[PDB]
Amino acid sequence: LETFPLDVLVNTAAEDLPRGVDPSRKENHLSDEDFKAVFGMTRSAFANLPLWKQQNLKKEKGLF
Repeated sequence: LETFPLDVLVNTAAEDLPRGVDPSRKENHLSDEDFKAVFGMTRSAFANLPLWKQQNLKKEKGLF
């Protein structure tokens, strides 16, 4: 999937989001480096958290 800078994923109006970003899974469109910086765990570990917890973590981070 296409990747975009963290600031773009956090600070873009819904209508303006790049077509290649799943708005419900913005974390999948972060580079591996940005994912590591933002979440501090592997992508698999994050995916193993309950969906509601993934969402809650993302809300504070501007990625919900």
